[PDB]
Amino acid sequence: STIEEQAKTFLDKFNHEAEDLFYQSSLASWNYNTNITEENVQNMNNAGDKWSAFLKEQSTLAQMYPLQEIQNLTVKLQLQALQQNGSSVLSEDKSKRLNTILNTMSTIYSTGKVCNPDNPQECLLLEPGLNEIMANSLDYNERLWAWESWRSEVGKQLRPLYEEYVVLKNEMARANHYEDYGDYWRGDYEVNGVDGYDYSRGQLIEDVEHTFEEIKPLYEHLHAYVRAKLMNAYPSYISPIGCLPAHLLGDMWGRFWTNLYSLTVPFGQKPNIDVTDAMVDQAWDAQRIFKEAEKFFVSVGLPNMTQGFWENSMLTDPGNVQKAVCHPTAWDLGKGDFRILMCTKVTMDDFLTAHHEMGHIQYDMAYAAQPFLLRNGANEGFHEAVGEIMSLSAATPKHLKSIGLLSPDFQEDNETEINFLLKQALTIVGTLPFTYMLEKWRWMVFKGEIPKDQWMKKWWEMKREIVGVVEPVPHDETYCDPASLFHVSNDYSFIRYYTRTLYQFQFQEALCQAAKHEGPLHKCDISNSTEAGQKLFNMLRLGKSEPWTLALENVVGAKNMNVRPLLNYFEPLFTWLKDQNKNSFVGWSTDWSPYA
Amino acid sequence: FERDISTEIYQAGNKPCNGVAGFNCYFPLRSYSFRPTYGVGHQPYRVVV
Ligand SMILES: *[C@@H]1O[C@H](CO)[C@@H](O[C@@H]2O[C@H](CO)[C@@H](O)[C@H](O)[C@H]2NC(C)=O)[C@H](O)[C@H]1NC(C)=O
Ligand SMILES: *[C@@H]1O[C@H](CO)[C@@H](O)[C@H](O)[C@H]1NC(C)=O
Ligand SMILES: *[C@@H]1O[C@H](CO)[C@@H](O)[C@H](O)[C@H]1NC(C)=O
Ligand SMILES: *[C@@H]1O[C@H](CO)[C@@H](O)[C@H](O)[C@H]1NC(C)=O
Ligand SMILES: *[C@@H]1O[C@H](CO)[C@@H](O)[C@H](O)[C@H]1NC(C)=O
Ligand SMILES: *[C@@H]1O[C@H](CO)[C@@H](O)[C@H](O)[C@H]1NC(C)=O
Ligand SMILES: [Zn+2]
Repeated sequence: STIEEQAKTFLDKFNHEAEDLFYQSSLASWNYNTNITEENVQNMNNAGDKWSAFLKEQSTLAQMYPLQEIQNLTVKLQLQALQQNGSSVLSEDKSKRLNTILNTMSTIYSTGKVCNPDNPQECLLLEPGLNEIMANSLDYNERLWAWESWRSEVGKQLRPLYEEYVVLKNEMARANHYEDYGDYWRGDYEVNGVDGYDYSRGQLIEDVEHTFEEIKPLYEHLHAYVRAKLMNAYPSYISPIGCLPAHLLGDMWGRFWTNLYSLTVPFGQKPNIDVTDAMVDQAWDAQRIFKEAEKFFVSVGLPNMTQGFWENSMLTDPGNVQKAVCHPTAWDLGKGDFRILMCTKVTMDDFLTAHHEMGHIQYDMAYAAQPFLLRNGANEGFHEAVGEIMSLSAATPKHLKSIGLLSPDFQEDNETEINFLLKQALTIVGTLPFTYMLEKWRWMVFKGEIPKDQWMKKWWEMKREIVGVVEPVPHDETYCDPASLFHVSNDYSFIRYYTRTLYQFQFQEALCQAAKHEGPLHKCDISNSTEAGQKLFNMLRLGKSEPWTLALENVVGAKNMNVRPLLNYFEPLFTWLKDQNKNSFVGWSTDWSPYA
Repeated sequence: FERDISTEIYQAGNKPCNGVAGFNCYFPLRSYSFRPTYGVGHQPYRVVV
């Protein structure tokens, strides 16, 4: 009886019990999500507690297996994900204080309340007031006041908690044999034991730095264009070569540039392609939208889908008394059960969103035969890097005309392509430097290269260099600006979005080459391309049994991050951005600030 | 053409099981635990040969 045989015998029963237990936990959570009631809270809490206890007991039982004596590169992978000692190495007091820290951070972030001046009665939360003001309101005074209030009343409430969280995460990383908590996050991509395909955590920093440097020339052109367009709206607020103010970035943190499309449009006389009025005219409903999506999906060779999806999952807002969350969720309960939740309304936004979720569950069902511990993507970017790309390809005018939502009389003119590319760049291109510098700052804070007294003192140079953003009011170390984000308070890695953005465009080159599509990359449709469907399914079906490098080789034939598809997508756009920026300074200066 | 009804626990290790559930000694019988929401390929099937 070898050690590998014992590990396999344990893992068979572990997977068999864990599948059913996670199915029970998932159904308990789904019942609460689709029906918010007092009994469902208790049911979900009990299911979660039972699942956590079972996982902890199984991990303690499996701690006796040393990882050195398992061959086959498959059983050891499950043991690595099962052991996961994490914070349990430390004492129980340090675990409960971590739980308290996370709970208080989440509570403080959720209870963010801002009260208008001269009236301590009409206070507002993040939504729907502050969010609407940050997304649509253009007044300098109100935006500055809201930004200052949100970064003041929340930063100090978490700054000592942030310090203690950083210190204890560093202690946990040291106890788990890690250089820092940044490496703890980066450990997802690490690949070992495979000849010619090994990966290291440290190499990821260099890999992302190189691709950021190669992306850079595409970013400052867009930034200069945005600044030039904003110069016509705020003539006495932006320096000609200075950085843009923090609260004039289109929202509260400046992560997305898409909120300024109504102002930074080069051609305001050409409306975009919106066929929501069309589907209103033909009395399109949720069922018709889902049938059209299924017709699109069957065209690439994907198999049929079980009737239980239609019977069990709800796809229409109930309204009335029954209150349920409307967040788009794809539940993979396991054991052949797949559900999707939407509050479908008559809008093309829901039509585009359903393309994420239906392909998302298509990916989920691909790895059904895999062990329960390996029913995930090879990395955190493979999960729906394809699910997003089908949604992007569904917006092509060709398929819109084919399905009858757009009349054939829509003659294609190059005016629309430039506007569409600029709108896409306001969401994808702009966010890349901001995400990169935020991830780098968090990595440096976790590693400790940034001193305690200069977390913000070092914070504002990257804003002046990587993203070209300058604060409107100077702040000392008392404030904690980064703490006002969703991910930092919930302890989530922020590089996932950047990696997914990098991965989505890489697949498009292979998908369009297989489909033999000709023309611009953003007008590429994967319809009637069943060969590309088989090619993508061959990668979707591997699940977690194979390293992410092998899956990346199976689509494009590489072992490192590729940015050439990113330039290929915006290749016509970059040349035009070379034209209107010839009379304006491309870039920004780090010496001037709006507050002087 | 054989039927097994014995419920003796399988021994996956060198030490004797001693009739107690634990390391390398698991109960050989497991329950289907069927639910109406199972998939097409996981639903119960009545097989006669
Ligand atoms: C994919 O192929 C299908 C059928 O092979 C196309 O559906 C037909 O499209 C033509 C014009 O493109 C229409 O006149 C027909 O009414 C459609 N339905 C049929 C023939 O049943 C579909 O347009 C193709 N999609 C793309 C993007 O080329
Ligand atoms: C939601 O829960 C309530 C009480 O728990 C129940 O009366 C109601 O029937 C449930 N909704 C549905 C659609 O069954
Ligand atoms: C790994 O284990 C599986 C059993 O799940 C077995 O079929 C396979 O042959 C093993 N790999 C090798 C290289 O023997
Ligand atoms: C934590 O788990 C790892 C995983 O095997 C183990 O090597 C280590 O000894 C454990 N540490 C403690 C304190 O239990
Ligand atoms: C099932 O898939 C086939 C393709 O093999 C397709 O022709 C058929 O319409 C699908 N069935 C449904 C109900 O969509
Ligand atoms: C579209 O193409 C024509 C001819 O190639 C050109 O004159 C026109 O300027 C182009 N449109 C834009 C917005 O550049
Ligand atoms: Zn998703």
